Amino acid sequence: MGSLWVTVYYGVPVWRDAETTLFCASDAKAYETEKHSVWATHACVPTDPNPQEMVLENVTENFNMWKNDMVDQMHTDVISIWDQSLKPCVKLTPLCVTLDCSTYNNTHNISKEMKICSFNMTTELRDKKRKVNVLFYKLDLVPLTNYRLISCNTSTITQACPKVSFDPIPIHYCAPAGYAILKCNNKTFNGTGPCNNVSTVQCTHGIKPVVSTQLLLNGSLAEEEIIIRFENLTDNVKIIIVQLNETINITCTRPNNYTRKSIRIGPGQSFYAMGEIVGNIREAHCNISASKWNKTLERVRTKLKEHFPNKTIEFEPSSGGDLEITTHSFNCGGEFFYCNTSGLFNSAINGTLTSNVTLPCRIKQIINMWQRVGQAMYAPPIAGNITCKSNITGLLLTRDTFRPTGGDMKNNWRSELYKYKVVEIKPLGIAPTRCKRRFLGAAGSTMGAASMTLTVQARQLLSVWGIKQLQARVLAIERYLKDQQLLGLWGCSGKLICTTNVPWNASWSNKSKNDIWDNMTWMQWDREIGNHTDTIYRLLEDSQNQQEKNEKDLLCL
Amino acid sequence: SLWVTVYYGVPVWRDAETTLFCASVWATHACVPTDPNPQEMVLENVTENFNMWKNDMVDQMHTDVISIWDQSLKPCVKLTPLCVTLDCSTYNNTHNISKEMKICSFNMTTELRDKKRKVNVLFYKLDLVPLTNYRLISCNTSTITQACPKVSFDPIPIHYCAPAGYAILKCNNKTFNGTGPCNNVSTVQCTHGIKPVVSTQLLLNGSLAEEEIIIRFENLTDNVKIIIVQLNETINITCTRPNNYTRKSIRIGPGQSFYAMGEIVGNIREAHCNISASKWNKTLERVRTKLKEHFPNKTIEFEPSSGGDLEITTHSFNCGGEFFYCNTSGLFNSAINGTLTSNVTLPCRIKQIINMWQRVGQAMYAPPIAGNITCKSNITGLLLTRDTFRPTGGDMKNNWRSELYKYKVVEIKPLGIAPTRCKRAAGSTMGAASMTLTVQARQLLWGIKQLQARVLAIERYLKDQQLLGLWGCSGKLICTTNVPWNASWSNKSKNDIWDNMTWMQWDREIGNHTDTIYRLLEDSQNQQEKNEKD
Amino acid sequence: GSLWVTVYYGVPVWRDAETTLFCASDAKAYETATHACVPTDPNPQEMVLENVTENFNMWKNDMVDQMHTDVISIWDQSLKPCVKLTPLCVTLDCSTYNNTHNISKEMKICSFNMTTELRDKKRKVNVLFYKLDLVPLTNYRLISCNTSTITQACPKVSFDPIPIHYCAPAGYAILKCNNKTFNGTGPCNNVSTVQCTHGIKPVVSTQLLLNGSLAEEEIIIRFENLTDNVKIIIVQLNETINITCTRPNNYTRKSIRIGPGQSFYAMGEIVGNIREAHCNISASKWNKTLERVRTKLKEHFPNKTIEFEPSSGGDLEITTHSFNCGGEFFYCNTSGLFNSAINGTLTSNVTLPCRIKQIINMWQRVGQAMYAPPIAGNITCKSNITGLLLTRDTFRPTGGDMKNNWRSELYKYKVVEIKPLGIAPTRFLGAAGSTMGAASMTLTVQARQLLSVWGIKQLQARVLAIERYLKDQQLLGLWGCSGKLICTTNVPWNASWSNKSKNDIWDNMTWMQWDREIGNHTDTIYRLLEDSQNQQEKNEKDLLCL
Amino acid sequence: DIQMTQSPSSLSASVGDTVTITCQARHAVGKNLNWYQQKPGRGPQLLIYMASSRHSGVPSRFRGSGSGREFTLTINNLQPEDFATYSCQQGYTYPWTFGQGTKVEM
Amino acid sequence: VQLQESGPGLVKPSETLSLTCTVSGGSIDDYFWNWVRQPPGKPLECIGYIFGRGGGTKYNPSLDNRVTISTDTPNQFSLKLRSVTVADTAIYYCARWNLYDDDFGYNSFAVWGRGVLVTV
Ligand SMILES: *[C@@H]1O[C@H](CO)[C@@H](O[C@@H]2O[C@H](CO)[C@@H](O[C@@H]3O[C@H](CO[C@H]4O[C@H](CO)[C@@H](O)[C@H](O)[C@@H]4O)[C@@H](O)[C@H](O[C@H]4O[C@H](CO)[C@@H](O)[C@H](O)[C@@H]4O)[C@@H]3O)[C@H](O)[C@H]2NC(C)=O)[C@H](O)[C@H]1NC(C)=O
Ligand SMILES: *[C@@H]1O[C@H](CO)[C@@H](O[C@@H]2O[C@H](CO)[C@@H](O[C@@H]3O[C@H](CO)[C@@H](O)[C@H](O)[C@@H]3O)[C@H](O)[C@H]2NC(C)=O)[C@H](O)[C@H]1NC(C)=O
Ligand SMILES: *[C@@H]1O[C@H](CO)[C@@H](O[C@@H]2O[C@H](CO)[C@@H](O)[C@H](O)[C@H]2NC(C)=O)[C@H](O)[C@H]1NC(C)=O
Ligand SMILES: *[C@@H]1O[C@H](CO)[C@@H](O)[C@H](O)[C@H]1NC(C)=O
Ligand SMILES: *[C@@H]1O[C@H](CO)[C@@H](O)[C@H](O)[C@H]1NC(C)=O
Ligand SMILES: *[C@@H]1O[C@H](CO)[C@@H](O)[C@H](O)[C@H]1NC(C)=O
Ligand SMILES: *[C@@H]1O[C@H](CO)[C@@H](O)[C@H](O)[C@H]1NC(C)=O
Repeated sequence: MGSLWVTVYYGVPVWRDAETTLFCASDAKAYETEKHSVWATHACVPTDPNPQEMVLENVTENFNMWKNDMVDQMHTDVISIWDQSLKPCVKLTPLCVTLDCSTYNNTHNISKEMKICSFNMTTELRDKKRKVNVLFYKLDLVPLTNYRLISCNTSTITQACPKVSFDPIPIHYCAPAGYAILKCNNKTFNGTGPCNNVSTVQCTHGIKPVVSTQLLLNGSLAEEEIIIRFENLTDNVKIIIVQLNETINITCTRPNNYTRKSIRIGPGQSFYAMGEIVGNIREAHCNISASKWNKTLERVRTKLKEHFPNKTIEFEPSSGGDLEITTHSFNCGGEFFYCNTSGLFNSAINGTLTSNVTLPCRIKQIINMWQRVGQAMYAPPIAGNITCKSNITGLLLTRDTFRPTGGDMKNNWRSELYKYKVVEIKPLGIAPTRCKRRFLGAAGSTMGAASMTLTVQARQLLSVWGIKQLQARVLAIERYLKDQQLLGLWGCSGKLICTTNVPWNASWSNKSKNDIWDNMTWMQWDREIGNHTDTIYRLLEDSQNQQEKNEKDLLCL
Repeated sequence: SLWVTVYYGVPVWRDAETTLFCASVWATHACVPTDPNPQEMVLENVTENFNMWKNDMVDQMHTDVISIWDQSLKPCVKLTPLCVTLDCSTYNNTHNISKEMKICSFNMTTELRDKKRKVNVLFYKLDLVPLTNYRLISCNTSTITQACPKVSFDPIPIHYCAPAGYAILKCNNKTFNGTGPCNNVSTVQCTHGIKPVVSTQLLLNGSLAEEEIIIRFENLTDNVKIIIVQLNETINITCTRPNNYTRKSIRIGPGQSFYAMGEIVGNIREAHCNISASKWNKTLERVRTKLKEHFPNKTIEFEPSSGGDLEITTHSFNCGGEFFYCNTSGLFNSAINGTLTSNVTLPCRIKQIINMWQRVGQAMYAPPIAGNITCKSNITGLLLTRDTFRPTGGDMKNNWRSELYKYKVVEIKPLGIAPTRCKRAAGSTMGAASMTLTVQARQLLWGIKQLQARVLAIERYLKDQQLLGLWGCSGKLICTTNVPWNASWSNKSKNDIWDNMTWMQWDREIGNHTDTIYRLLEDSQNQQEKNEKD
Repeated sequence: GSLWVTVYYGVPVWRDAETTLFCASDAKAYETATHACVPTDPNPQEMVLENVTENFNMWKNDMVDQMHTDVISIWDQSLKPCVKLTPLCVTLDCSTYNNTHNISKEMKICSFNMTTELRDKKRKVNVLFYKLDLVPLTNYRLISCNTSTITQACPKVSFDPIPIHYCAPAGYAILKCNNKTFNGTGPCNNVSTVQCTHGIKPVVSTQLLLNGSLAEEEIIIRFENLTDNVKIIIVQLNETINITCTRPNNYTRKSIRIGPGQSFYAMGEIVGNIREAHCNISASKWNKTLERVRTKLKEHFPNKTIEFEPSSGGDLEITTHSFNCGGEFFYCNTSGLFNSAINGTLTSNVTLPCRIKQIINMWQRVGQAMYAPPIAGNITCKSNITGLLLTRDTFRPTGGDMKNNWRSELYKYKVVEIKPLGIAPTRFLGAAGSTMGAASMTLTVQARQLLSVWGIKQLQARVLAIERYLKDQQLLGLWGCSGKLICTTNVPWNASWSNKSKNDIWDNMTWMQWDREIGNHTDTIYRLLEDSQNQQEKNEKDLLCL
Repeated sequence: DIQMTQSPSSLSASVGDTVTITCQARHAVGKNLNWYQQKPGRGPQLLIYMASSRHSGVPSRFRGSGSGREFTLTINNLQPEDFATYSCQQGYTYPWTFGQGTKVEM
Repeated sequence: VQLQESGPGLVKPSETLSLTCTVSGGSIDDYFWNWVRQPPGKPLECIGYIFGRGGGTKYNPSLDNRVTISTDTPNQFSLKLRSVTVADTAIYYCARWNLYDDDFGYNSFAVWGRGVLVTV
């Protein structure tokens, strides 16, 4: 009834669309720890016993999955872990030498993808130099009959450690305390713009870091309908992402079996190559169910008519570019496949199909990751036949007729993380209160309801990779003590509802009690009061020291 | 009887030894971007004794700059294979033969290791040390490293930001000894942007005592140390790379490139760095008068360069991506004597290879830029030494000191004991400072330098909270204590202790008793807590 | 009423725990255990506890493992900036060494060719190696170039030990034990909390501990297992014996350049006539000490005739006495000392010949090794024999395990994690054995200690301590007892947890005894207190607005 | 040459065994131990390569651990293929000796 | 890679012995090639080990002055022993020490042959 007097609130659901550091949470079980992985450390903390999710009500937030923070953070972290895993492994320094190559002639027949190359190379004994003969792919070998390695222009080659594996391990990207990841329950949401009901998670489902071009593999499945994601309908340069309604089983193989030959370069260092191939040479086939593929592609066509109307649409093979862009490039079973995806999107097919669509593929030892210069890996030849069954669960297209597009490893991380957003809980709020001195459950709910449910938010707020985890920890400590000592300078440290001895001001706002505590939300409230937070803080701590010194003087007789 | 009270958030400060986090080649992006506008408050009735020649910040800045230099040079190309025998002959441009550089043919590996080919490069004769066979100077002791092109040699303003619980005090006063008490001192959380510039004998873009020439003296009894002269008014020094070079890129090895200096274009002269003659005349009159006043009945007269190693005898500086060394003998020569009507120039020479911080081996190979570059700057200082005054340089710590003398660190012990009869603002009084405690306390509240600052402030805050809760005062800014005050510690008056006494001297008086009173406070609340339990 | 729940923050309680540990070198700059180690505090504080008994296992100590890892870290950080002599691996023609004054059996000059700092031509390099390092192929090669590579020591840095004072991070304490007669294993009768251990020299020795710690009263022997021959036996001698070793000749030093910026140090020709390198001990002192040792072995290991025999055999680092004298490693054949019935005249010193080795493959690791630089001129060493290492077979000397070297000095200390959170019923570490009613006086003193790449390691330990303090504060806030030692009333104590009577709890037992009595159930009461604070908080919320 | 021992010499149980081993000679060889499994009348194959972690193909049931003389191998949740011999091995010197052969049955 | 032994079913005492091991899967690598004899109910014992194709060889002084390792063809590597004794009767095997760090299995007999029993 009297004049409005201030009250501070610790733990009200509030956020700002912010940026922060996120720390990995690798899968808990031990066999994957044994199966050493480039993508996932063992130092990465185990996943939670219960991956937890809670759903909000009456809240709508804007998501921009094109400009979201998971994508940058995952790209940087995955490059860092790549470099870390490659660092101990040998640098194949004496590889970049002239080579005498001729096409490989197996005892059965000739191979199109291979040439036997003899060259001279200096070993751990510098005096000894002798001829060394090893196989090499045609794609990786650049001509000058004398060939050299393609990436001798870019960098000295680094061998992948056969100990470590390229297999995608689910990474639970998890945020420090004081930050909460916001998911969108709307299955049909295009990923851009508002989402009508959202969910708060302490951390995300396990995301597989999977390199793929022109298609998405082992990705998430749209539960209701096939979905299109578009940065800009008008602009052609932007990228179109198809999230597929249902999986399209892709079966890939290298039919032959490969023999690993080791050559010593250093003490405890060798270069691994493929020897002679056993068995009759046969091409690498990545075949897909044809009726399924046709029905799906046509469902893409039907769904896509709405977002670009009254125009004939034809999927066309990509015109040209580097092999990572034009051809579907991905790794399964520890080897790199590059598959001509022309036949899948070829307009030659007139809708008639009865048996598996076949795609020839080629395999490359030397790969430049993330399109960077300065780095180049040597894939050791996996021994035996590999046969990997994967799910086609998404496509990458671009308008000039829509063609497949590839090479943007950032977009693979975009396609999985379309729904998650970092938000920084700024737990401090200011408002008048009835009782006047002399996780995120109640976001959209009424203000008094949040005043009751403040305890849950407080409880959750209470509680370079090693350096990254340490950074997350100390950020939690610094934020916690920042808030606690600000409360101490406000007079109610350890109390969530800090009734204050300070009057409110008409200048800050003239809103009535019913308006703020019935209709306005904490985000709307922060919008109203966000311009005057500093001044209220300073004059509140002034009021505290004034009151305390007055009480000390009155205490003194 | 007087009883014990503790006030939290009091201003007190010993000459602390902390670490200050960098802020943003010299301004790495890993170093935190500086807040654009440092703030500054003012104090009353404060004087602080600053020893300019033992301050920790000179060594901290030196370490920071060397670390940043090595950080910048490490990812860039290591010029290990460059140290080879080079056959050489003089360089004959279409214009004239130049003594500064010469052509050198040498074999070098192609990016493929099997084959080698001949390559011709122009090297400065100063960097080319004889063995027609010669070699590189700094290939002798360890490996040289080439700097990157994208990184900028320009001095980006570095602001020394202090950690929480620590504040920087700047002696704003115009005139000063360079040492000792200072009249009125500003308080900054972060300093003004100190451009880190490689300086010898003179300064570039330095701070200016606009009101009067000033003298700083490491020793006023010993000659061997160095004397700084802070100049008055800005003396414009303007320089141009005389001619236009060409950049020849040679692929030494796989994935590593080598930017070399090709041929020269344009009029071949020496770099001519001259100044306003009238400014030099007036400034020299003023410094001679000032150092005559400082040295009564003893005459002053300057001398040309003493001679020795090329780093110390000459003015040295980076500008336009090139490092210059200029013989300052003729400028300080008394024999010239001729005229002071037009701008007179001292010639400068460029070295591609730099043994910086006077370390043997750890050296940088200059990116040879192709084309002339102008570089204009102000001079506001001078390096001399007592001994016919021969200048001296090479002490980059002293170059840091010249800009770094103004500032000092101070910590805050927030808790402070002062007895008080009642039972259970630096110039102002203790009773007056009770209101100003909160603003103190809130301020109490390379990447690993930021981490160190964060954790040290965190530890200090939790020690304050710890000891307060061991005295029954956790989270409270003013605390009365039931324990009485042992009268043997101090013998000050009741009215003088919250009205008269300056806080620094009071801390000095009670420092010997602080530990004992703290240890006797903790048992006081321990006994009181068990008493309450029963 | 009956005794009901009460928290006690900072009371003396320890569990036998493992935590991280950091070095602290000597404060003086004369030695300036590299320099990055923090300087030690002026006063290593030690406080003896009354009525406290702790079971020290000399062989299941965590700090010996942490010591091994940390000193490996020191050594690898030292070696990493230094040169790697990979190009040294060449075929090596060799020939015996004939000085102008006499001939040497131990040596050989070998001639080999490399590349200059100029990348095309070099010249013949004739440098001198021992017979122990080189391996024939009459062409020879270094000992381990195929399986491993050799990392030259930095010529500036020396391998002599500096005393390291390991200190417990905040919230953790080191517990020395002050019983003088003690065999490492089992209880020790009275103990002392120490902020940091005594400065341990990282000394490398085999069969004869050097520059170590002395037995204060009598020669004391420790056992890892009486009944089994594998487990090792420690001997820690009272008084001492001077071991005096020399390098008789003068070896030149020749710096040969490998490439631009890399140089390694060989010997070149010797000056003076070659004399066998050797080390001697006083005969009478050795006989007295060894007779005492045999008598002690008879005393503890009963009824058996005990005899000392030389080491059986193996690589020269196994059978002999390895040690770093004057920055150079030798290996002294101990056929003289431990062999009985040689019938020494006892007037002359007992003399052991020694072989100096260039390539040191220590730390029980393959793939990494050192080329120790040849120090110039003579070297003299005069050190103690403060302990011996033997095994049951007869009793025979052994070596090669540096973990045992680190075991010997750290036999006194054990780490303990102070958990301040003491939960009891209710109506620095000196008071641990005292009563709880008396020990609650001094809980503040233990509370004080909770606050007070190796930079990153000690930062991680400090952050561990910080989040430990904040875990304590977090738990007390979840219980509502935060910021205070003793709380209010009205939370009952379930009888099933413990059965002692009201009066005898305080006086009779120690805090550790109560911890053992109450150890299992702690999680249950942490839940019941948690939910109690929640429901009381709900009631207090009903009180907050009236 | 190094002498070698194992304990128990021949165990007999199904699930949860633990093969401790004392290999004597110069103790604390490092992490330079290799376990093996030899099926009856068959070639042996690797189990643990540094007493550290499992080899490729052998499951997580088989593990090796320990530094010092007290190297150890633990097999958990044994299946019928698990029952076979296991021996100590060194890595320092050229003659790498083996343990007597610890046998597990039933 | 698959490894297999080859030799005589029976030897007589005081007669020379020979054995040949075949790496079927691929050519003879640079890895360490080993013979690991299993005596009847006694610890296994090394004989002669060769670092690849025509590399240096380390033999055992325990079996002194009898062992020899030599290679003939890129898929065969053989052991030869002279002056055999009755105590030598055992099951021989061939195996491979992984000299290099990053390969799965390091300094370890990774792939062994099945083995052959010799009576002597
Ligand atoms: C999308 O998701 C699919 C489905 O997961 C992936 O396809 C699966 O890929 C994984 C990983 O390759 C397969 O799992 C394992 O592969 C091992 C391959 O053998 C070894 O290969 C080399 C040989 O030297 C080794 O270096 C390397 O360490 C591998 O271990 C198998 O050995 C595994 O099974 C064996 O071990 C386990 C251990 O308990 C036994 O239980 C098994 O019976 C067997 O002995 C294992 O199979 C997996 O099988 C693939 N298919 C399926 C249906 O799961 C795609 O690659 C993935 N990503 C993409 C981009 O498509
Ligand atoms: C370390 O590896 C080197 C090679 O990298 C080994 O040297 C090689 O030793 C073998 C011995 O089996 C030599 O083969 C044969 O020996 C002699 C001398 O050449 C001759 O009769 C034959 O023609 C045949 O070559 C081999 O040539 C030799 N290689 C070189 C380059 O010298 C060395 O033995 C290994 N070190 C060890 C095991 O300690
Ligand atoms: C010193 O101040 C100058 C003022 O111009 C700064 O920038 C110079 O600007 C010119 C262009 O006019 C550049 O090309 C020069 O390289 C700059 N240097 C100099 C000395 O003039 C400059 O940032 C400051 N300091 C230095 C050392 O360059
Ligand atoms: C889940 O998302 C769907 C999208 O259709 C929506 O209907 C629903 O309300 C969301 N929330 C819950 C709790 O299911
Ligand atoms: C081909 O290699 C695979 C890999 O295990 C194997 O199944 C097959 O036996 C190999 N060769 C032949 C000829 O069967
Ligand atoms: C500044 O301080 C100096 C001494 O440090 C004093 O001599 C001088 O008068 C002061 N100048 C001004 C302008 O206050
Ligand atoms: C030695 O250990 C064994 C078990 O390995 C045990 O039975 C014996 O009692 C121990 N003896 C000692 C410590 O003396």
